Amino acid sequence: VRMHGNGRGKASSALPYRRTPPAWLKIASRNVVKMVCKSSRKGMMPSQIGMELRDSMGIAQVKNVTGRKILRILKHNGLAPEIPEDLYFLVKRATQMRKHLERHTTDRDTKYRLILVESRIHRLARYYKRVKQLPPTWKYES
Amino acid sequence: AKRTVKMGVMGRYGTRYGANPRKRAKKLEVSQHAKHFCSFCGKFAFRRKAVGIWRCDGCSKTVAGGAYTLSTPNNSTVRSTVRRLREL
Amino acid sequence: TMMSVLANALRTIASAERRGKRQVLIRPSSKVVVKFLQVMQKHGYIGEFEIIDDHRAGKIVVNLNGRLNKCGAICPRFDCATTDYEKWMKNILPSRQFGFVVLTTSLGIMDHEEARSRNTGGKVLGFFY
Amino acid sequence: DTINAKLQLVMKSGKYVLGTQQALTTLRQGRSKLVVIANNCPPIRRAEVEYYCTLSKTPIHHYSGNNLDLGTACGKHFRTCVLSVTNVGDSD
Amino acid sequence: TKFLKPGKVVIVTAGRYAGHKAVIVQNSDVVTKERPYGRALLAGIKKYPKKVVRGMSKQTIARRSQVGVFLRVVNHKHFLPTRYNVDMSKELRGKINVSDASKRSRSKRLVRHVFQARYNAGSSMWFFQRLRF
RNA sequence: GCACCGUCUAGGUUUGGGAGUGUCCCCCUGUGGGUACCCAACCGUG
RNA sequence: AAAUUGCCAACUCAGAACUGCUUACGGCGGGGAAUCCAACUGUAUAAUUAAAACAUAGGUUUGU
RNA sequence: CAUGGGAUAACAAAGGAGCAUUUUUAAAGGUUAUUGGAGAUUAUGGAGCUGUGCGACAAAUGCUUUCCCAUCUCGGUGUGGUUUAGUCGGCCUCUAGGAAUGAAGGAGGGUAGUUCGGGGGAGAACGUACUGGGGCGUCAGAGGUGAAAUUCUUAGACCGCACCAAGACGAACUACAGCGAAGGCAUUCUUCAAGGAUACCUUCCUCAAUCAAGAACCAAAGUGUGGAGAUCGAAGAUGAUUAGAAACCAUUGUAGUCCACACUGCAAACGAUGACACCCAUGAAUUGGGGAUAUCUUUUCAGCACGUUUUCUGUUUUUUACGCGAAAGCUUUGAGGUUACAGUCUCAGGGGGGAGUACG
Ligand SMILES: [K+]
Ligand SMILES: [K+]
Ligand SMILES: [Mg+2]
Ligand SMILES: [Mg+2]
Ligand SMILES: [Mg+2]
Ligand SMILES: [Mg+2]
Ligand SMILES: [Mg+2]
Ligand SMILES: [Mg+2]
Ligand SMILES: [Mg+2]
Ligand SMILES: [Mg+2]
Ligand SMILES: [Mg+2]
Ligand SMILES: [Mg+2]
Ligand SMILES: [Mg+2]
Ligand SMILES: [Mg+2]
Ligand SMILES: [Mg+2]
Ligand code: NA
Repeated sequence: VRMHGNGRGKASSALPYRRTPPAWLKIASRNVVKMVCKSSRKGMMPSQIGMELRDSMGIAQVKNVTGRKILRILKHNGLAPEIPEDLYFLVKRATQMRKHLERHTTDRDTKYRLILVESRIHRLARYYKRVKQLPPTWKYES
Repeated sequence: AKRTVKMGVMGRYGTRYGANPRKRAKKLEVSQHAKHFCSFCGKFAFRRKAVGIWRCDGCSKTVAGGAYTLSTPNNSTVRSTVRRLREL
Repeated sequence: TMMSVLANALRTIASAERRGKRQVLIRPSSKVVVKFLQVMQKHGYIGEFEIIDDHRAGKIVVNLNGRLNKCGAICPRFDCATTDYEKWMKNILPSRQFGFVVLTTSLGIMDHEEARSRNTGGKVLGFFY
Repeated sequence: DTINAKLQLVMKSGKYVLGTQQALTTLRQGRSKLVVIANNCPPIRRAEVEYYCTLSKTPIHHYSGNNLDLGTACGKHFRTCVLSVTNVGDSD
Repeated sequence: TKFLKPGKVVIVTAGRYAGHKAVIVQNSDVVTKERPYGRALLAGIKKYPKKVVRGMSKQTIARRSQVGVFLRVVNHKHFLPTRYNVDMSKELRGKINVSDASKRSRSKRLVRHVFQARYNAGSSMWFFQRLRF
């Protein structure tokens, strides 16, 4: 929306003031942890896991039930993604564009989008290197 | 270190054929001596062996191609056209 | 990107006072903003204000009596020794008889008259009159 | 692509083997659960692997990319013509 | 899975008997120090019966219809499994032995007799067709 | 004008008539064999 | 810390001291500032002309 | 340089599973004082080092757990609400795990309408028209202009019909409309990456704003190499018009115009208005996505589509409030909120010329 563009979208989710899980939610904390851990083992990113629980099990917030975030639960079980989830998606974005630009060399719009995606990667990767979620000497390669 | 500033493989010619003819021949020389991607075997191993003959170092497949590049733009257009006419 | 919450808050109050509004909503809130508001409220330039909790940077609703001609923040927070009070009063206050310069001292956030009486310097936050 | 996500998951947690010869070895045993073949594969080798898969009742997937693309989707720096996952590793 | 069953017809792809059709008698998917590879005991056609046409004597038909047989243990990588089968009875498989030389020769004679009877019965006719390549 | 020279077809659509039995051992499965035609009429043309 | 012990070959390249020159075999570019031609390498009047001539990459026409 | 204060800040560290109970007791084991100094020797114990028990405490997260197998009306309270109560359980292996500010009307990802759009790329087909050709007719002019002529024309022009070819282009619909970073982008179908907006009780946790140096894109003209060349058309030519006319007008006409690749990077590349962020009065609208609840169509991309009313987020706007301005004018789209002068960053200017010249 904002970074690398003129978009000024405000679309987002508004978390509630009342954090207590509803009285009708009878799922225990341990069973939720097994759910997220088995959903990650099924191959879902933390965002996909949360949407699955939200839409099917009635678990609005995993943190409000188990006291822990979904990524934190995966880290405790060692299931956390090696590369952070968003950096993974941007890298997948850049790869898919580059595959497209191999065949369409005249697609200058996708070339312009590619520069933004990579110039975004080199700040996200700088952040993860400074925060040590990524190894030092981690470089994005075209 | 870099051994020439502007002329690369054309440095073999000294000073004796002109900047622009050397420039025009440079691109085709660099293309014709480069390793080209092989759609078979997925390796960058296609080398030219005489004009229009390209042999892959990986799978040893020999292809009839362009004079100084493996595939000409006209060839890609013709391949797409023939595929589309086959699907019609 | 918002860089100074205090400057944003003081700008919003000054606009509301110029328009003659009875109440103004301030967002986001901060400890410095609330401390500044309490200083103005102490001297009677604003009425009661209410801090609304939203589990984030909160909001403040300030009731406005029409006594506040102008309030504003001074950026950057210039250092002010006890000998520099007269310089700042000359530069930014309308008169030597009224108006206040707000300081961040090690003794807390206070007006320049109080800071002078405590023999303490600090950084200038803003002004109101 | 769904197969790319499944392959990434198998690399993360499951067990797999790369190369045509090791894939054939896993097929001769009762160990292979899925065989992925690049569209680059030589036709006779692809026919042989498909025949082994049919005899062993093993699911066979034809990857949309070439061996370079399959190697990249596996997270590898080399090319693979045939992939054989021995343990799905909770994938599917 | 596990299609390398006894009785399954295979085609040998390596060695002197490359291209010759064989039958799996004993399959061995467990490796040992002596044979560190997946292997199988193959009963194979060393010499396919020749084509016989109408108008030849009984003697020459009998001569041309003889089946040659080899019995060796072959690495899994050196033969190609097929979907064709020759039925190997449990007793017949239990009789075939490659432990000793005399047992090996007796087993070869037994396999030759069984294959000759199979050819006479007109069964598994694909197995007795020579592969052309 | 009637004859004769002067006629046969893959395959496709489709009429009329059947005729061997899904069937025969294996030794459940699985395996190995064997059968699922003829004719007509229109396309079609080797 | 075999980061050690023994043997052994071929040539060189430096540095140092001393001591000399009668500058002393053969072999082995003189250099610089410009002008006119031809771009260049080539070829070419065997027996008076080697060039600025011819050729040459390039460039353009014509016929088909 | 010393010392006092700790509000505002700076530096450093971490990235949170990448982490960390005390006290009694006894017993078991394995180069110190003091013996009167000084020189050996010894052994004895302290004290620590482990492990075996023992007593008293805690503990920010329940082991009287968890998981894995197996057998099966009464009180209290208020002037009616509240826990009951009337209308399975017993065994067999392990077990360190739940204590972590919140998720910014800051950023980034996710999923969905297989959403929205002259957004981009690719491919195909379509449409008339201009031009040029013949086929079929016709016969004397046609074209062009203030008027003419250069020009074409019995050799059949012009005109008419149905056709072709080729290259452009995509009318009307087309709007104070949409998309795009800007330059720019209009036929249909099939495709390839995208992008935004919206929706979300999805994920994450300051990752941001703006920028010397540095990099990428960029209309038309121009340059190079290939192709194309229908139309129009710099240079040129000719006919007009003029005192002259190297122009405007007419007929032409080369380079160009179109495509591919590579250069060029100088526009009134304009909103003559840098980017990000906050407040900001009124009325009609408009584009896209969502909430809630009068009309039309309704045998399949259809539990549809549009449309009414209200609301909302995001976009391009319009008419008429402060305030500002030298004025023209701007005004939630600022040029307002500035001498009552301070949100952040950045670029540029300092009378006119010489001159965007000389030199490097
Ligand atoms: K000469
Ligand atoms: K946030
Ligand atoms: Mg930015
Ligand atoms: Mg010369
Ligand atoms: Mg020479
Ligand atoms: Mg005519
Ligand atoms: Mg149209
Ligand atoms: Mg141009
Ligand atoms: Mg050009
Ligand atoms: Mg040329
Ligand atoms: Mg013209
Ligand atoms: Mg300029
Ligand atoms: Mg400008
Ligand atoms: Mg829109
Ligand atoms: Mg307005
Ligand atoms: Na010459």
